[PDB]
Amino acid sequence: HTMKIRSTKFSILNSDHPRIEVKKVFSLSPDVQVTIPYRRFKGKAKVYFQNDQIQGYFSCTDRQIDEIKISAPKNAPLLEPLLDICYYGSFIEPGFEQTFGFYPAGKREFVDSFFMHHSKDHKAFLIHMGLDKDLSLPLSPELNWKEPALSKVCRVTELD
Repeated sequence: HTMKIRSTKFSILNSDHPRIEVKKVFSLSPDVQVTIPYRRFKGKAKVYFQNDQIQGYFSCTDRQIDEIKISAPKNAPLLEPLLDICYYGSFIEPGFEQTFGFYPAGKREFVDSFFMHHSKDHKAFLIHMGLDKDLSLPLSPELNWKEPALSKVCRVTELD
């Protein structure tokens, strides 16, 4: 049932369809290509996640996150599990349909690149969700839980 990405555990609570594999082909030249498959959702899904003392669920439609609900310690840095969620759904680029600015050799490399790149700069997550003027929302743009800021990550709230 359960899957793991790095230290984050995932359990699908419900979903329209089983997860699908996309076999993405990158062309290096007319007669040389690299195929790097990735998994994603077709239609709707609601998925539980857990990483040590952080947990919650997200809802998505295809490759768009619709909401995330979280329980975590005050001031917890949520970058790591949030990138694990992003990987699990193929929610942000680069790393799925887009390369990191050079041709990838295969999946192992492409996964390592994803976590290096987006850990150094996670702006793709902020762009995916959007930023909100509603300062009552819990997630700061640096992805720290309940940190004050002049904007907050859209559609990320505390668990009921």
